Amino acid sequence: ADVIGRRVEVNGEHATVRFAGVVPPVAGPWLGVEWDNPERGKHDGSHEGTVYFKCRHPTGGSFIRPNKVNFGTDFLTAIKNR
Repeated sequence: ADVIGRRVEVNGEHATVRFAGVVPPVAGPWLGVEWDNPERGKHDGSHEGTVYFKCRHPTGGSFIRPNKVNFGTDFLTAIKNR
């Protein structure tokens, strides 16, 4: 529940999480995202009628597996790595 509202970076593009749960028909864990660029998206958020999360674009939202999402580091670690 606390994961909602956090920004992540996938494929170099920034996105925001809006739903964390099961997204049928494909079982398994899933984390909905909202790509800033709607050109990369595919749907508004719903799928097969089940409305999981809404967005401000008819084609700006997808689902990514947990391991395929990077939340990022903080300031000190970033400065150290740079």
